[PDB]
Amino acid sequence: GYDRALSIFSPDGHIFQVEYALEAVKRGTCAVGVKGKNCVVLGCERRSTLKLQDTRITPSKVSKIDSHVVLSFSGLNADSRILIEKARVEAQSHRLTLEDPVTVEYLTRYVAGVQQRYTQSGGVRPFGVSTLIAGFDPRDDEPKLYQTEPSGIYSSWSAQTIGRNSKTVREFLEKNYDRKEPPATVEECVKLTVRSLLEVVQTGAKNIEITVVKPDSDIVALSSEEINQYVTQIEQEKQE
Amino acid sequence: GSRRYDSRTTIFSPEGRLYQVEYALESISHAGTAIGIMASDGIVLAAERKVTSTLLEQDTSTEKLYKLNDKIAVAVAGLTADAEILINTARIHAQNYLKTYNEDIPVEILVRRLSDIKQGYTQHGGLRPFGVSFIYAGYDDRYGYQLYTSNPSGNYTGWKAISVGANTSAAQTLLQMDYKDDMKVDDAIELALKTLSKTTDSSALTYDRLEFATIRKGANDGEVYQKIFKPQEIKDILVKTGIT
Amino acid sequence: TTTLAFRFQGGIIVAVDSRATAGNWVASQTVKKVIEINPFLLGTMAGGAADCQFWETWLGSQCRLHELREKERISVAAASKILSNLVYQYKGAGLSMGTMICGYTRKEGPTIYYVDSDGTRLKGDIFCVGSGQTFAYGVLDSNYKWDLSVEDALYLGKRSILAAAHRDAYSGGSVNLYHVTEDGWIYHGNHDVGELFWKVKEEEGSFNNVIG
Amino acid sequence: DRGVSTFSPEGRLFQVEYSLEAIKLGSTAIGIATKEGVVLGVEKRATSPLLESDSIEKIVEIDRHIGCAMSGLTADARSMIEHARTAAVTHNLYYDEDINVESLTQSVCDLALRFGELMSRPFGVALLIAGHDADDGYQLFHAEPSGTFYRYNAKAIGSGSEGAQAELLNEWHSSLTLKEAELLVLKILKQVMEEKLDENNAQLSCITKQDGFKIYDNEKTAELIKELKEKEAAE
Amino acid sequence: SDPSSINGGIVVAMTGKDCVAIACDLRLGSQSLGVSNKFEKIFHYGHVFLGITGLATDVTTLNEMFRYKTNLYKLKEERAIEPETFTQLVSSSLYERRFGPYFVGPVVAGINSKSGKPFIAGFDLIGCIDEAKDFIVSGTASDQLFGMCESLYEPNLEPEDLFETISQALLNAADRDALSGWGAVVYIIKKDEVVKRYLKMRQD
Amino acid sequence: MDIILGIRVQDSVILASSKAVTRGISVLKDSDDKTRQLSPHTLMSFAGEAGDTVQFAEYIQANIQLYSIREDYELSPQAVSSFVRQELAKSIRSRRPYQVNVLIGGYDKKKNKPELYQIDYLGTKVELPYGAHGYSGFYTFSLLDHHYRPDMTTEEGLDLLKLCVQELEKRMPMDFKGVIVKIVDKDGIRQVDDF
Amino acid sequence: QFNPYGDNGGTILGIAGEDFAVLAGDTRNITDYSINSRYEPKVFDCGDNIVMSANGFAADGDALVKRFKNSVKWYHFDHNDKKLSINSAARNIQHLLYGKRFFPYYVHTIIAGLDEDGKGAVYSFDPVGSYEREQCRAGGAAASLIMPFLDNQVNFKNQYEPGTNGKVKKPLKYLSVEEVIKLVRDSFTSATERHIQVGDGLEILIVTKDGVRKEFYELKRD
Amino acid sequence: TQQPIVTGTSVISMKYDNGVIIAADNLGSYGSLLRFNGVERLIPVGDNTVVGISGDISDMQHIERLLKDLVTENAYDNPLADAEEALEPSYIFEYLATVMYQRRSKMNPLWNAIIVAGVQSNGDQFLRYVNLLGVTYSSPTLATGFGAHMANPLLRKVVDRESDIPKTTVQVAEEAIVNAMRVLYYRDARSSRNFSLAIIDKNTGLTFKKNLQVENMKWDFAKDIKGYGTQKI
Amino acid sequence: NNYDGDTVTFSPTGRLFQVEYALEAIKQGSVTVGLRSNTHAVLVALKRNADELSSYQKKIIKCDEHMGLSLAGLAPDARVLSNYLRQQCNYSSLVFNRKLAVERAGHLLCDKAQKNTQSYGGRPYGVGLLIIGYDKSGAHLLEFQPSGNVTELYGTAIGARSQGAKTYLERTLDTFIKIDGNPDELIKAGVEAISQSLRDESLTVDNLSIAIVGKDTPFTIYDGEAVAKYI
Ligand SMILES: [Mg+2]
Ligand SMILES: [Mg+2]
Ligand SMILES: [Mg+2]
Repeated sequence: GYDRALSIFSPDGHIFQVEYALEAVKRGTCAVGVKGKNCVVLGCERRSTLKLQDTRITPSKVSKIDSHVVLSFSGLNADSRILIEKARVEAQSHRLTLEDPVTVEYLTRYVAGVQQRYTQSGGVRPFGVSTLIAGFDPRDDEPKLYQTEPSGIYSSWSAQTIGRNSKTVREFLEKNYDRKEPPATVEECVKLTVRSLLEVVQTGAKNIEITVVKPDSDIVALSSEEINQYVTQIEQEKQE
Repeated sequence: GSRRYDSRTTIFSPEGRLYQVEYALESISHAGTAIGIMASDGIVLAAERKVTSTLLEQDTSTEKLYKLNDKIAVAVAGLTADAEILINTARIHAQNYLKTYNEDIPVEILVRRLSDIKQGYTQHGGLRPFGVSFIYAGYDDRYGYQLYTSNPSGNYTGWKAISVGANTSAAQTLLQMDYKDDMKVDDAIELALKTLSKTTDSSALTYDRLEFATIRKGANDGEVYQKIFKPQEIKDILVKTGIT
Repeated sequence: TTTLAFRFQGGIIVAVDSRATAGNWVASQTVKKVIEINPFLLGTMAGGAADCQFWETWLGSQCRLHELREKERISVAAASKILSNLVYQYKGAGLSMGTMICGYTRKEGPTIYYVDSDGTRLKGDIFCVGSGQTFAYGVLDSNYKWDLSVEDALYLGKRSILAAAHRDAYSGGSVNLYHVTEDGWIYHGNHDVGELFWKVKEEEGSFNNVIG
Repeated sequence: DRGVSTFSPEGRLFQVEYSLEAIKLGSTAIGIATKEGVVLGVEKRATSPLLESDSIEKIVEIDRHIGCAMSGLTADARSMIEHARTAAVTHNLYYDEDINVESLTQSVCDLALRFGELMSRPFGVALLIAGHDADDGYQLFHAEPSGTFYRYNAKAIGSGSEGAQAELLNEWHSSLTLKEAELLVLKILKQVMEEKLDENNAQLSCITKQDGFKIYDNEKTAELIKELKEKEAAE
Repeated sequence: SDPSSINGGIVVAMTGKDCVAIACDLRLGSQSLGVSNKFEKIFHYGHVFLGITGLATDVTTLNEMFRYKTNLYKLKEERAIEPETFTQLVSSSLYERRFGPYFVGPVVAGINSKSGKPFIAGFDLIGCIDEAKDFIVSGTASDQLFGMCESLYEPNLEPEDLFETISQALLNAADRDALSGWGAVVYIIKKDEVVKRYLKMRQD
Repeated sequence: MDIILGIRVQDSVILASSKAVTRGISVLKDSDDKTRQLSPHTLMSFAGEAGDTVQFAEYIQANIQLYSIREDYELSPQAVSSFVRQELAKSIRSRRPYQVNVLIGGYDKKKNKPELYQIDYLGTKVELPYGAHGYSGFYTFSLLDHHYRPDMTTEEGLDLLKLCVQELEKRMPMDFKGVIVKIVDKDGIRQVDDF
Repeated sequence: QFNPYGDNGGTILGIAGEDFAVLAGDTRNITDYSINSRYEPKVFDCGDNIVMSANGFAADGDALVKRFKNSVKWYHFDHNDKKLSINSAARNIQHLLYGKRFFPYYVHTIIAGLDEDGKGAVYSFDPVGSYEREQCRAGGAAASLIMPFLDNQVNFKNQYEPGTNGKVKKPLKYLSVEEVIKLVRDSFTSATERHIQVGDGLEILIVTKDGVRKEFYELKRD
Repeated sequence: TQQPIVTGTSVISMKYDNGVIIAADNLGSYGSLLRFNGVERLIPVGDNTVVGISGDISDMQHIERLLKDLVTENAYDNPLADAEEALEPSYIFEYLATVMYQRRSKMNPLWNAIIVAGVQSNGDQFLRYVNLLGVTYSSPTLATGFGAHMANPLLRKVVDRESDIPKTTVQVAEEAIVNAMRVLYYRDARSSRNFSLAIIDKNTGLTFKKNLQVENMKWDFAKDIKGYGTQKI
Repeated sequence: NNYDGDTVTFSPTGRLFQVEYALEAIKQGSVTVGLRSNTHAVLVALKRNADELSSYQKKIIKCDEHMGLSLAGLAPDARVLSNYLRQQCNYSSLVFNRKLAVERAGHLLCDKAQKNTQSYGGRPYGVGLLIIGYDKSGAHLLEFQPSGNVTELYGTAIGARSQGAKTYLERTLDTFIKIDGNPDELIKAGVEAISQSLRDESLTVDNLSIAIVGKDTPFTIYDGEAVAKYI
């Protein structure tokens, strides 16, 4: 079997294949996660270079791992499917053996472990993918939001963004997100997430996707018109 | 030892691109143009054979359009031999699903499976990727008529109308201009042929340089029919649409 | 052998006998048939002595690894299922095991799982396993209530083993008692059946068939 | 290119030496061993204020009597911790006892040189392993990706290590109390950290015979930081 | 205990003038217990028909297997499989499980689309082909069917006459077998039309 | 395990399964639920060898739940029954076969029809208006053959089921400690708590 | 058909004192009605103040002891010459035995020594690894002849104080090493009279804080 | 698992003051057929060890080849192969005993009973037994098969315990062995008159005696024995 | 240069550079001495610390009751090779009831190290070993190089500045070989030998490591206050 060590150290102590995997994430469409007091919202960018697209059947950017946890990503689309599949299998395996669904932290730790493994295994390259994993632990009302990256490090975030121009939207979130008082309602959280994407997106038409996750497996994706109403209200307040 | 001669087919560039995937896509850009158009009452698949000869036996020839099952077909752009490897795998996958669940495989599930196979060749094994892009035309009872494409990266996307192979930039602009959502199969047939006629590198578009196929619910009542067009039938539709 | 375990208001009572036989030959009267998996979990020994000892000690190692990795006490459900899934892999090879995995957690409350070498895993309120199980069930069924005090429940478990020890030839020696609370199990001593029988006879007025 | 297991002309393994450079870029971790216990402390170093700092887990329990702090590519440490936990528990299963701190450290270090063309590269993380056993008492070990481990009275790893080690050279003596060691770790962390030290961007822990391995609450550490500030202002 | 007589059932096939016929009972049982009266044992892949008697799980499994294989055949060959070729595929497929066989008694029936020649064949559980001119029998009442077919059959029967002969062969054989009956179906097969007839019979 | 019954009426499927668990000499439990929900509109009851029954049922449940998440779509009862049959047909030629018999009751939301499938441990599948496993059919089928109509209401189906259980309680030597009854219709799965 | 097992007879006895422990065994090795050896040592010093005997099928017994001695050696190598405690040795032997759960060592194993508080300790194993700490334990051929005697004379079972008539038990007073050896000798002398496989010689290994001492006594050779 | 086909009967042995003696007859039986009459079942290893084998002859010939290969292997890169690092009886035995127990543990035994007789470097007598089960034991006298039942009782009258060994000369020991071989010839139906005897002495070394015969037999009393009870003639 | 990328490549003058680079790791290692008489064999090793807070890296490893070694170079490689020796010593005892000859132990180490010098993918061992032992032919001292070369000697030294101790032993050859039945005097000679390799630093109580094996002496290691007698 093909055993070649592709991920190796360089004289300055860097693993370039892992660092170049991050450059693939930088190229990917922007993704953002914001947690309120009783919800988490995942926002995603859709590049409008592709029209004549069939939006019914085209792979959506946010994926359910279980009924209570969701995963979005920035980077190589094909790579992300492999992580999503593995995560979904592990979620069902956890329910089968422990008789309890995965915690958000556990699911994150698993996906991050798979990513790490691909940075020191022979014959494989790292995943060119960073993920945002969000949801609520079983029988718990505290919102959860985690991030992973190609190296395999992971951590919890009050709010976070990944992908292209993520430096700009992180700048926005760092000045607009207050920890002492997070977005108290679904409306406030969605509004802040749409606002953060409008710093980068271009047109507020079919370029913004929003998914709201609430406790007790209550997950819904907002439609074009519902998002368009947020886009309208934001700019009308801005004209002042 | 052997390391000396390893090209390392599954590595990132400094910019975060997969060298071999990008170069395979360059190969595919020289292949004959294939077009897919989705209508309300069916799907059209049209494709251009590459600079043929008068001595080529056309009626027994197949390089572009392949049947995966009774409900799903593909148009090929790239290395034909590479495509046939993947096609046979997809045919087996469809039958595995049918044996397991006693239902015809949904179109996306088949497309995802083939795309995942392509993905694997970019991440592990140290082998070159498949130099193939597919257009999938298919029907199932969940989403109805569906058009997809997949490329050597293993990424796939859904489309109302799409082109692969040569002159896709020019072809996609022409499709984007004349396509409408309430369009019918007969109109889509005309659009596909008109687009190929304008984008072709050949002097004129003739029956011997084309492969054509439709997927219609124009099958008596509540069922779907695949029609791979014969050479004479391509000749007739060229006269009907006013190209020859 | 006679082992029992039952759920009640104040947690779980576990009671076992102490005898081990090789045919008619009494090899031991001092066998520990309650396995202390960890400070919060107990398991009972019936069927194969080695099979129960080995795999329930192993179970404790797996439960310890779980709480290191997850930073949280393992559920009785998850602990019992690790053992049942393990023995199910060995099914047909000749393992002999009939055990009650007993614990008390926040999310579950007091919980008992009957786990068995042919793959069975049953949640329940009252379980009795061994050659003297039928004798113990009689005393249990006719005297059991949810609202038993800890004192009365401990006696009921002790008295039920005594009933089995008396009638069943392969049960006896001594009685070991345990009380499982949310904060852990508590050992309630070793009680010689010889001395216990006469004490219970006099104080209770039972066993009038026996001269003392 | 060149072998992954290649020797340099100086007699050093290229990949091992390069992994040591990755560890120099890592956040600081400090350990101090005393007769009353061993203290472990780390710099958290959050990349952004929106990152919830309590999810940064750079101090980890291996068993009740053994703790561990890390520095470098911290993702690489997860499989090392897993192995260590498994080794500790397995030995207890086989021998009905606690495992010696040295024997645990040796088991972790056996993984280090299992790379070639087994894993594709060395680990890019260094570990401070602290613990207690009956035979050798309170101990602190430094486990490297070379497979070598040294026992230390006190040790610092990461980006501020050589400055911190020079400070530990002067401050450590054989009569240090646990409280004195706690303040000393906090003092030296504060010295080498970029950002200002508080309870949210630094973490303390210890291992004692009585109570075992404990990660300190942010409230507990905050009081020790306030105690440190006052005693430095006292002269 | 004997896998070939747990579920019960029968299949019979006959040739005629420019036609073939294949028929089966509809019973599925668990030994003495009758479970289903709608268990059809005849399947078709294009114009080739396959009857299968024996262990019912294997009957279902083999139908799914030959559907799988004939679908792939068609995609690659760009034509429907013929009875002679399909017969060889059944034989091959059965013999590959020589030392762990499917407990079945398959029967092939069809007309070659090019030559127009009527074709029937039978197999044992490991693939030995029996290519008879006249008739093929299979199942728990195979002895009874041999007796009926051997006396009732004559060559070159017209489609509507052949229907009566095969129907009477099946029915009377099934009525002398505890594990067969509970309904019956007869296929009459010509070069470009196939008729399927359900028979009325005693339900004990 | 012992008695599992099934009946498909006009607009629902009803599954009835015994509550007793016996380990040789003693009845260990009298409230055991011998069923698993595979999807919101599909229920599977089971009976066979100890351990293997629950192991198989939960394994199937996990696989169908995995499919549901991957595709964001509920498989039809027919599709689920075919998947289950293949697993049992695979199992019968294994080193150690699953000795498990099942009934699959589902409501097809596409066709708006209830469906009942009977599958034994060999992988023998049949679609039926009413079915059973083991000796249960020997006592109950003569009553079902007489009274069953395809246009029965759910309430009539339950009454016919009560008559079947009464005959079982009269003529069967074993005490199976009554039955848990569950209904599968367009609105999902619910348990009849008084029977 | 080939039978991989055999029976070499023999009887062994382990008794735990207050600050000592003894492990005794007869020296006769047999098959069927023949004597193989009148002196074939059966109790072994395994190092770290632990004595061991694996009675039954002698080939399996020798294999197990040999593997345990090897385990002690490697415990020293792997854990900085740490002394293997009697409880740790016991758990280790469980794993050696259960490792052959489905093709067992056909032996009854007993080990003796001192625990970590200096008190006398004996552990007893079944063929597949189930074990327990015990005060008094006989194994092998004449175990049924010896144990009832020990119940009576060591634990004072069924013995009450004169004058009380069953009301007050005889108190469990501690026995010396000299007193225990007397009971061991009388146990084996009695077993020799009534069991054909017991005889020839008796070898006793005594364990104290000072180390491991041996004593040998002749038994009847018929 | 197998069955023995061509077999060899008793091997007998004992210790004496300065060394050990071992003996075995030259027969290879095929059930009740006395098929092969020139089989050597004592196999010397160097000048200090003799391995006596009974049971299956094909397995004996295999063991014979293992011991031959052992000597070759010991000589490799060993300048002291004929001195301090020569093969000892104890080394040869432990090797065989390992093999026998390993083979029984794979359920494919070498169907033999073996006695290893020799003298160690320090002059100590070595005598130990191993069989198809891997069972081992030592004693002042050792014997296999019929020898265990008939030879041991006779040899134990000369050396009953350890303290009798220094009191037993080589002449007395050989005499006892030779008498035992006669008794076995009288009473074992699978024995022969022809046998081999080997003495390993710490002073005089290895003496290997071939083509020995049982002599001084008593048969004359048979002429007076008539019928089975009442027959006078 | 162009021929040092892997162990599978000879240079134009027939040299194996990866092996030579592995040999260089030994020269960087701390000094250790070995010497023997007819009755005893001694190892003396200068242990190296990382700093003043650190412990002194152990240099001597026991392989059996009658055999053991001292190391200089990559310590994990010594652990691998000493583990292999432990196993081979153990196999000899279990299977043949025989203590493994020191010469045969040297042959086994040579062959294990050789396989890593002729195959692609692997690397040579980066450690040198001094093996002492007492077997049936008396006291022995071996020197192992990771090239595969094993040599039997009266005395030697390996590591940094080992040439000083090696010259001293070459002078003292006739004296220390005659030190029979006097373990203390043989260690004294070894301590005096290793002193010829010291610069700036001297032999302290936690610096020095000594091991001995002999006629009626199992392989035992002395550290701490047990070597203060010889300082
Ligand atoms: Mg009939
Ligand atoms: Mg009937
Ligand atoms: Mg006797």
